[PDB]
Amino acid sequence: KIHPGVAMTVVRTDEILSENILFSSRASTSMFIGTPNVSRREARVDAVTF
Amino acid sequence: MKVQGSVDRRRLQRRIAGLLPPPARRLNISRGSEFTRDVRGLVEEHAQASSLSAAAVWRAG
Repeated sequence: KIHPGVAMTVVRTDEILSENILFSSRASTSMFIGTPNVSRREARVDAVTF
Repeated sequence: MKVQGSVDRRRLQRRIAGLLPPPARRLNISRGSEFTRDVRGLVEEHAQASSLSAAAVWRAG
């Protein structure tokens, strides 16, 4: 535990889980909705995925 | 005054009508419907192993 010629600065990142409050004013965005679909893909020897 | 000059258009229309339709995909969904016999068509898989009756073979295809 001799002190070497140099000293060191240490950096470390710490993280915190939090609960947030969000506010969003009235009629602030307009949305355009299109119709949904149904599609077939990847039929295997036992099953079919949609 | 209608000179026969090639294969009749009207007959080939009938024969290409059967080859045209491809397999169905991409059906759109309506909760106002919430289900359709059309969705069944897209979903059904329509398999083999008939019952050996004279018509049950034809019904199954």
